[PDB]
Amino acid sequence: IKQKLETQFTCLFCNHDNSVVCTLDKKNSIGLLECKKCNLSFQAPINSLSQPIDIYSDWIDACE
Amino acid sequence: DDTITTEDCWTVISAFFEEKGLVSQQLDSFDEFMETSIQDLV
Amino acid sequence: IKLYGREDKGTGRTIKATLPYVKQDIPIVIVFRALGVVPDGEILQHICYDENDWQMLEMLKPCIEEGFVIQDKEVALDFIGRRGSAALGIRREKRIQYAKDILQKELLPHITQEEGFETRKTFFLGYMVNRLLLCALERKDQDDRDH
Amino acid sequence: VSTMRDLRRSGAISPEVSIIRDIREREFKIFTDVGRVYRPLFIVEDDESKDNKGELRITKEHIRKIQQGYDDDVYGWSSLVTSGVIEYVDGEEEETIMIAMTPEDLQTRSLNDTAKRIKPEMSTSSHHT
Amino acid sequence: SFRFCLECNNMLYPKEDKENQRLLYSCRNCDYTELAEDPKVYRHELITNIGETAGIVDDIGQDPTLPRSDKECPECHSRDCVFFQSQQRRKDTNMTLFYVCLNCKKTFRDE
Amino acid sequence: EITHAISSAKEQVQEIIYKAQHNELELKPGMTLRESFEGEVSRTLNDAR
Amino acid sequence: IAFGFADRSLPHFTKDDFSPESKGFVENSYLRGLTPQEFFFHAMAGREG
Amino acid sequence: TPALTVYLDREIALDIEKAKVIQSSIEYTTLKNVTSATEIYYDPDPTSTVIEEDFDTVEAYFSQSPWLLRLELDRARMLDKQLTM
Amino acid sequence: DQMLKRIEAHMLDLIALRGIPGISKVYMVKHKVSVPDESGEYKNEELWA
Ligand SMILES: [Zn+2]
Ligand SMILES: [Zn+2]
Ligand SMILES: [Zn+2]
Repeated sequence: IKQKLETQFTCLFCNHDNSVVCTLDKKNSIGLLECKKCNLSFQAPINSLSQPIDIYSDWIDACE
Repeated sequence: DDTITTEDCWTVISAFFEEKGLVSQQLDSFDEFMETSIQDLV
Repeated sequence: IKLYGREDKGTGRTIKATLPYVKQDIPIVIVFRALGVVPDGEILQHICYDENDWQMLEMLKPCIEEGFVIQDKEVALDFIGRRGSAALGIRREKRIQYAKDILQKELLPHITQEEGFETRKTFFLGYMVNRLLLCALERKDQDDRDH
Repeated sequence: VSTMRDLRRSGAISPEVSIIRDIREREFKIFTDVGRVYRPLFIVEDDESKDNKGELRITKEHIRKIQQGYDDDVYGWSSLVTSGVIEYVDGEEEETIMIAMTPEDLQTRSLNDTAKRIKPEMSTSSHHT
Repeated sequence: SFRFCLECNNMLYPKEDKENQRLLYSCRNCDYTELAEDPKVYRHELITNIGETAGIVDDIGQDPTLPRSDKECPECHSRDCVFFQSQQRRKDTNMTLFYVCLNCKKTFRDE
Repeated sequence: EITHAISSAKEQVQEIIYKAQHNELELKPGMTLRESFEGEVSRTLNDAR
Repeated sequence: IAFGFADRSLPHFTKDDFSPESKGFVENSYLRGLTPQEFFFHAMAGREG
Repeated sequence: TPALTVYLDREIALDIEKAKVIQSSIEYTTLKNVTSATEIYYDPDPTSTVIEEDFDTVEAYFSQSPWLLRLELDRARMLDKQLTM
Repeated sequence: DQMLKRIEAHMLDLIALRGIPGISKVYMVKHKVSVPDESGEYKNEELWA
């Protein structure tokens, strides 16, 4: 099911707090991070135990 | 080895009280604290 | 450790352990692997000591299944520290180190606080979980608090 | 456990150290924590290797010495504790002992008074240790 | 007695050999796949009567807290034996005392 | 008289224990072995007193 | 009286006993005084009251 | 402590066996009460069985995915509720 | 495999053999009730309920 989450994670490119949305999409183990200012997209598979923070750490590692 | 009569028991208890006294635990704890604990805390 | 769920509710009897300075309860096998014992045979070696007591093995199996997403020390530790009640930005590099600290300290500190002794912590966790389930099996009366 | 209890009774171990054995659970716990609670008791000889079995470790000689206050080659309560006739027992260790209420219970009896008490039957144990 | 692989050390899952119409136990972290000797996949029982006699320890003859009975030990025929009741905490626990001897420690009933 | 009554009550309780131990003691409605046994003992002792 | 200790009420008894005295049956009347076990059990009852 | 006070009809109230019949009818008994043990046996053959426990039973009875579900029923309780399998 | 065990757990719970849902147990109780008699007099009457 589609899950909207205006979580307060900090973005790296636009560097705007609470501009990061960690949508949760469990149907096919797919994880999207939606940003509001620079509107970048991050993809990552999400397991049963995955959490917005898990996607955030994956994205942080990806950025560098 | 004769059986131990009740008076023997009361003798034992009297000696016990002689050695330790009624409030022994308070004094023992405080003396232990003063002697050692402060040093370790510091 | 909270023996979650009910009988024939929530699939199996999920078990999750609450750790110091963490923001969520954690599956037991996850912390086991993070602690050093990544393979499940060692885990079942430590937690169980009656192989014929199949019931405990099968009813702790559900926790085993859900911990297959982790296979090495590093990912387990990172998963742990990810809810390490710290701020945002520690990222994975220092996340596993933070987990290693929080497992070297703050956890069963009365046993020890330095590295190279997580074998003892594993053994103690196994014994403690074994006892918890023994009480869950009604093989011993629940502990008296007024004792 | 035998040797540890022997050593404590000899005084080599601090008397207030608790030695607990839970045979059923295949465990054996020792406690030297601070803040526990304990009380003294007599030590009844138990080993089935000497006539003294089922008899009090204390004897009239100990009482005489206590009354004197000095051993005939000071003799106070601590001497009794260390000499091996009285041992402190914490609450937990009480779980695993058989405590006779009075010395007379150590000796089996054979009366019929209406103005005194009658002991519990206590026939459910053909033998007592 | 659920068991692991001898090298992979991960749990083994019962997988069907539909191509050969058989049952086998499979592992996920390895390719080590072995044939299964038993079609049994799960054994969930409602009437719990397993281990009731499992509360047996060897040192049971050493504890003084236990009483000594006058009964005849079927194995050692000794008039010095102890006896205890079921250790299970089930509300429907029975009062059948498993008389335990000292040389055989065998759980028997005079009933 | 009182002592005889007390002894009789105690022996009745002993027989109750022996027979319930051997699972020869009947089960009261809605009450398990332990509960029915306890109720029987309580009734016996109150009656004796 | 429950088994506060391991399968017994007081250490002075033996494991796995259910006799009336072993679970709080005060036999002697007040005029005759009480044994220590009975006195303690009576104390338990009064405290609860 | 919820409870009901069920009064029976005139002629039943003076009868014990009809009362037992009505009791049996009312009692909310479920399979788990009568069920004793449950086992999942992969029976590869949809036509026969490799389980000797009911081999003769199934063979006498005889005269898709091979998955089979197997369970055990307690005769004692079933007879207690006087309901046949 | 998991589907089969889920269905088994569902069998163990949802299937009702007989009886009204919600009634855990039923007791066979005998009641005593006053009743006028043929002569108009009142007579007790043991009744089952
Ligand atoms: Zn952004
Ligand atoms: Zn494997
Ligand atoms: Zn024997």
